[PDB]
Amino acid sequence: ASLPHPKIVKKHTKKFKRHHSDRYHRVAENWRKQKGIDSVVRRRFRGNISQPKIGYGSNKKTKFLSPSGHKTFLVANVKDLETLTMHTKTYAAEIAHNISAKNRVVILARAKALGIKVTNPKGRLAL
Amino acid sequence: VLKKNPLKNKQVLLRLNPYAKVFAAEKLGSKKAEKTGTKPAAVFTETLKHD
Amino acid sequence: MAHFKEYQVIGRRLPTESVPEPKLFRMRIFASNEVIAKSRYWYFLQKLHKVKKASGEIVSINQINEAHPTKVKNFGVWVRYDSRSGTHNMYKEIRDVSRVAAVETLYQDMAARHRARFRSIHILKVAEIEKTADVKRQYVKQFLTKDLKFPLPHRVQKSTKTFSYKRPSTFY
Amino acid sequence: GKSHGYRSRTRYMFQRDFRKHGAVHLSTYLKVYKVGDIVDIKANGSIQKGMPHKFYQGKTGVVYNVTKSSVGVIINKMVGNRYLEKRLNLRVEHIKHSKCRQEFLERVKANAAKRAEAKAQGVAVQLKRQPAQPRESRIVSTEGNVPQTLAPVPYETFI
Amino acid sequence: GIDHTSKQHKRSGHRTAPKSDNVYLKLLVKLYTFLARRTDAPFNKVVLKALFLSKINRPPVSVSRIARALKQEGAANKTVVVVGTVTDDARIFEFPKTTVAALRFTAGARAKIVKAGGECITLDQLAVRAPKGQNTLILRGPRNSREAVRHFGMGPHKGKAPRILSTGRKFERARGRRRSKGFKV
Amino acid sequence: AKSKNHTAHNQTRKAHRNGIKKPKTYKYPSLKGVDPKFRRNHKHALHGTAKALAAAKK
Amino acid sequence: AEQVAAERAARKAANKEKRAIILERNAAYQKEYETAERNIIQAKRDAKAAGSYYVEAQHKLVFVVRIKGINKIPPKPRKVLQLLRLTRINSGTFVKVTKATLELLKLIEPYVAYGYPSYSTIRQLVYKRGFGKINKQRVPLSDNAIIEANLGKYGILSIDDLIHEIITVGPHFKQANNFLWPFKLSNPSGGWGVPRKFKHFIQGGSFGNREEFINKLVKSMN
RNA sequence: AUGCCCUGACGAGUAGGCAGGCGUGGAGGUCAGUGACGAAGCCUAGACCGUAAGGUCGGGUCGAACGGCCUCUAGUGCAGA
RNA sequence: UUUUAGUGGGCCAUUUUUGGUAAGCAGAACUGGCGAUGCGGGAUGAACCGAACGUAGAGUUAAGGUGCCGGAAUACACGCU
Ligand SMILES: [Mg+2]
Ligand SMILES: [Mg+2]
Ligand SMILES: [Mg+2]
Ligand SMILES: [Mg+2]
Ligand SMILES: [Mg+2]
Ligand SMILES: [Mg+2]
Ligand SMILES: [Mg+2]
Ligand SMILES: [Mg+2]
Ligand SMILES: [Mg+2]
Ligand SMILES: [Mg+2]
Ligand SMILES: [Mg+2]
Ligand SMILES: [Mg+2]
Ligand SMILES: [Mg+2]
Ligand SMILES: [Mg+2]
Ligand SMILES: [Mg+2]
Ligand SMILES: [Mg+2]
Ligand SMILES: [Mg+2]
Ligand SMILES: [Mg+2]
Ligand SMILES: [Mg+2]
Ligand SMILES: [Mg+2]
Ligand SMILES: [Mg+2]
Ligand SMILES: [Mg+2]
Ligand SMILES: [Mg+2]
Ligand SMILES: [Mg+2]
Ligand SMILES: [Mg+2]
Ligand SMILES: [Mg+2]
Ligand SMILES: [Mg+2]
Ligand SMILES: [Mg+2]
Ligand SMILES: [Mg+2]
Ligand SMILES: [Mg+2]
Ligand SMILES: [Mg+2]
Ligand SMILES: [Mg+2]
Ligand SMILES: [Mg+2]
Ligand SMILES: [Mg+2]
Ligand SMILES: [Mg+2]
Ligand SMILES: [Mg+2]
Ligand SMILES: [Mg+2]
Ligand SMILES: [Mg+2]
Ligand SMILES: [Mg+2]
Ligand SMILES: [Mg+2]
Ligand SMILES: [Mg+2]
Ligand SMILES: [Mg+2]
Ligand SMILES: [Mg+2]
Ligand SMILES: [Mg+2]
Ligand SMILES: [Mg+2]
Ligand SMILES: [Mg+2]
Ligand SMILES: [Mg+2]
Ligand SMILES: [Mg+2]
Ligand SMILES: [Mg+2]
Ligand SMILES: [Mg+2]
Ligand SMILES: [Mg+2]
Ligand SMILES: [Mg+2]
Ligand SMILES: [Mg+2]
Ligand SMILES: [Mg+2]
Ligand SMILES: [Mg+2]
Ligand SMILES: [Mg+2]
Ligand SMILES: [Mg+2]
Ligand SMILES: [Mg+2]
Ligand SMILES: [Mg+2]
Ligand SMILES: [Mg+2]
Ligand SMILES: [Mg+2]
Ligand SMILES: [Mg+2]
Ligand SMILES: [Mg+2]
Repeated sequence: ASLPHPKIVKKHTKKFKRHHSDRYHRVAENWRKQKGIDSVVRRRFRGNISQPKIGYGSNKKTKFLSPSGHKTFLVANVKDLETLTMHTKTYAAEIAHNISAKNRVVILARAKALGIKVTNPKGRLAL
Repeated sequence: VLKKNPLKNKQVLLRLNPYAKVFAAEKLGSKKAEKTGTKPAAVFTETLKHD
Repeated sequence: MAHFKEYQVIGRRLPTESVPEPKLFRMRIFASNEVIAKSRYWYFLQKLHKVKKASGEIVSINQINEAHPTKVKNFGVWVRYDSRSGTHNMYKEIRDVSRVAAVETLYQDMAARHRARFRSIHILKVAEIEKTADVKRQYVKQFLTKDLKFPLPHRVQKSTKTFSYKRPSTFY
Repeated sequence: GKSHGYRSRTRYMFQRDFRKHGAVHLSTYLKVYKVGDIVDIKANGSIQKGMPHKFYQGKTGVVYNVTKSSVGVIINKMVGNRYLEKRLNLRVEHIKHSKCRQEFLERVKANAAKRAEAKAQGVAVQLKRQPAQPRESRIVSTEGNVPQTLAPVPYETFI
Repeated sequence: GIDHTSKQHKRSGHRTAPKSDNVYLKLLVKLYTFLARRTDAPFNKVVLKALFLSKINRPPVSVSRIARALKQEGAANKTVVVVGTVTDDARIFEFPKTTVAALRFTAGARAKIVKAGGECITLDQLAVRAPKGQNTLILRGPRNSREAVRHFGMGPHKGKAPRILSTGRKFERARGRRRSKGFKV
Repeated sequence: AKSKNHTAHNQTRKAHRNGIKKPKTYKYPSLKGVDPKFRRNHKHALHGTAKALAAAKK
Repeated sequence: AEQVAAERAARKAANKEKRAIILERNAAYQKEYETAERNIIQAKRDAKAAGSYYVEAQHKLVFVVRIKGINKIPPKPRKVLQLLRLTRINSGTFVKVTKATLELLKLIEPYVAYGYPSYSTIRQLVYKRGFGKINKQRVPLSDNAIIEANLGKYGILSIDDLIHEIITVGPHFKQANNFLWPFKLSNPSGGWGVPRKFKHFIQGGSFGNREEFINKLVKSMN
């Protein structure tokens, strides 16, 4: 298990979708701020979407922590994985997406031997 | 780290004001007045009850 | 203002060098509190004398209670009021057990029958009418007849439930 | 069209103040002005030379220069969002001394005098002015002064 | 809501660090930050603030200005501290015995100071031999002697040097600059 | 087309954004417009005083 | 030889000396308050028995509360509210009564409720909402030593020394009152009374002089 | 030690300014980085991190290249014309 | 102290005003506002009342309300219609 952290409070779990991304396919869901002179979203009329602002930011004790309680670390190989040896209560190894399956077996074996929690121990496994 | 109100919290009311113990022991907040019997003048009562 | 109180207010007009010991003017004021009473005191002294609150002082304010609060009394009230088009002097009779009760009834009555506000009304005089047949108004005179008794027909009983099971009655 | 001459809107400012027309009395010409004295500006309408502009009526300034018949006056004038120093060349009939600088100088002399009698004995004499204070407790007698007043008055027209 | 009198979130308007990425100047700032916090000498605070300053806010101090400051009464044996460059001066022929602590010395300035028997010192050696700024004399070069300051506040009746590329007759000596052609200024 | 000729509206609020400045007086003002004969004699009265305080201390 | 056992004990002895002084100061202040109020009651009684009228000394302290918010204030009342440090609604400040400040209180009259505070309200205000101004930074009181560290030059040693200097307007009222941060009061817990606040109290609203009813108001807001 | 910690106050915003960041093509350096045991791309009301720009992972499809960090550079970010 | 952006069409309200029979008309003065600004109330509304806004929680309020739509007394009281 990880360190004793306080209960993680996210303040806004919901994705900040762009205005009218539901309405037009050409308007992607990626957040864009309205720069319109008569934009009800920009003028913050009641009943409209929330805008991302700094008050929603996470408490710095729990920020970047997963629900497990570990900061994630992207790992390509055994040498990258062993830079987390003394940090197994603060860090969990993410295996990179482009690692081949036979190297994933080696990384998972080393991380089980070292006690490193792995967030994705199931990619590219013949299961 | 945390402001404790005096007039609640008797411990903070004794940290401030060491006379808060003596005030309570002599009770000093419900003490009897001297019982004098001074009477107002007839000119006062006449003016008070005047039309 | 549901409980008016009556106050004697004595004010002075502050002693200068030419006049030590000035003349000590006194008023009876109906007000909710002593602040309104002193305010009304300076309001009426700036109408009678050449004085104002900056050049005068209050030397006394006392609440006058009713001498017999549980004796029924007939009062004549002389009142000056502003209408929407002028100023009128008015005499009314009010039957209560107290002067401030009579004055509260007067203010409610003046607001009801004349749409006169508190700011438009001067109480010129409240006097207990000492003898019967000095009572001028016949809405007061009907309550001074001998062995007076009346019923209250159509008694409406207050219900605390929404639904009633009985089809109620207004007997009395 | 419009009109913005030197003496525009000066119909009443440079008028000569009922039953005080004619010649200027001579103490006006025998007052002595030193550099640094604080003077008031009020233009005499009967002398047209050395005459201040209408802006400077009622303005109070400092003598910086003394000449044959005239003194120069520093006046602060609010031009936009700042103050500019203006130098004026005014004859002495448009000039009088400020009585405020009299009153403050006798207060300076009084302060020095009471500080001397505090140095003689009794230090901390408390020699600043104070604003008007709330009055203390009185006892008001009712001796030939029984409080007797009537009520508000009925309305009568008296026309 | 609040009726704010001052502007909210207002930075001080003062450098609290040098804008340069000089590692050695950061080491000097670390040392003098420590001294200015733990010593309560006003010299150390003044030197830290002067270490933050920009290039035109640290003009060079000439050795003739150093020698003139050393000709003050009681200031002959003081350590002259220049937070900035010390330049040479060929217009002075006598140079006194001195200890000068500076950031930089030019080659001529270093040669003149050590040829007069004196010593050229850095700010860390100044901090070691004078941790409280004992027996020091801070010297600053002339700020408004710069060429840019000539053109500052250009306007009528200012006498403040128009921004001009070529200078002579035919370059702004006519209408607006003499009574004969129009008006003067 | 016809428009708004003139108004002094908002001008005092703009002047109080930086809050109308007094002109920062100094000891020793300039001799601008001070009488030239007084200035000429003031030059020599200060020359002689510089020499008098030079000889007083040396 | 760090001398913890004797440094702590010498500091404790100094603490007990300071607490003895604070105890005798507060006993003296309690006797002073009691004899002042009983002498005013007996002066009223003796004047009535002599047929005179005892006129009380006019009040020297008011407590002012800003009761109107931030928007749409004319500039001269806005300046005077900043000068009395009433920069937000339900801010409170003790004010020494002079002519020079009774004409400030006439300018800000439609925006504030004021009146004459009693010892009970000054005591409860300073114990519950009392904050100092110390490099400025709004420090809660909660200790007599931090009061003494800024007001000990004026002979103000404790929180009741501060309360006494406020209520009896002493020579260092200006320093004791500017040291207190403006009181950040709540809304009144029972309400304002008065269905409409922004009339005069004489006319059935809230603003102006409500001479001794300010005690009830501020106790509801505190 | 543009680190860590303590204390206090504050937070509206068009036009506009300034800051700190996110992303794209290419360049120098590095991770002796990833990869036909599957690079890139693409799809995915599956997951994780970031206030957000975005980043990461899982599954499908695919078949040859492509990433992180430190810097450099610009033909570098689209809903409208 | 230097440097530089945008702006140089304004409009509404109280009070003082000019022209006009007048105007949601035209033109000034002082302040506050809208523009540039959401929130609670005025059913609705650029400007009115109240109050100006980081993200939350609890409490108390303003203005406005409390038959029902609608949260809150078909309250209490004196009359008038
Ligand atoms: Mg999120
Ligand atoms: Mg988002
Ligand atoms: Mg598109
Ligand atoms: Mg988008
Ligand atoms: Mg925009
Ligand atoms: Mg819109
Ligand atoms: Mg729109
Ligand atoms: Mg009144
Ligand atoms: Mg009627
Ligand atoms: Mg019946
Ligand atoms: Mg004219
Ligand atoms: Mg004329
Ligand atoms: Mg005149
Ligand atoms: Mg002539
Ligand atoms: Mg600098
Ligand atoms: Mg040059
Ligand atoms: Mg230049
Ligand atoms: Mg050339
Ligand atoms: Mg030439
Ligand atoms: Mg030419
Ligand atoms: Mg045309
Ligand atoms: Mg125009
Ligand atoms: Mg105007
Ligand atoms: Mg402005
Ligand atoms: Mg301006
Ligand atoms: Mg104050
Ligand atoms: Mg002060
Ligand atoms: Mg407050
Ligand atoms: Mg309640
Ligand atoms: Mg209300
Ligand atoms: Mg109101
Ligand atoms: Mg209101
Ligand atoms: Mg705030
Ligand atoms: Mg903001
Ligand atoms: Mg950022
Ligand atoms: Mg390219
Ligand atoms: Mg690239
Ligand atoms: Mg290359
Ligand atoms: Mg294969
Ligand atoms: Mg692939
Ligand atoms: Mg593809
Ligand atoms: Mg989809
Ligand atoms: Mg799949
Ligand atoms: Mg193929
Ligand atoms: Mg191929
Ligand atoms: Mg790859
Ligand atoms: Mg391109
Ligand atoms: Mg392009
Ligand atoms: Mg776009
Ligand atoms: Mg666009
Ligand atoms: Mg298109
Ligand atoms: Mg700019
Ligand atoms: Mg235009
Ligand atoms: Mg119009
Ligand atoms: Mg708009
Ligand atoms: Mg616009
Ligand atoms: Mg608004
Ligand atoms: Mg409302
Ligand atoms: Mg509404
Ligand atoms: Mg309506
Ligand atoms: Mg209003
Ligand atoms: Mg708000
Ligand atoms: Mg309901």
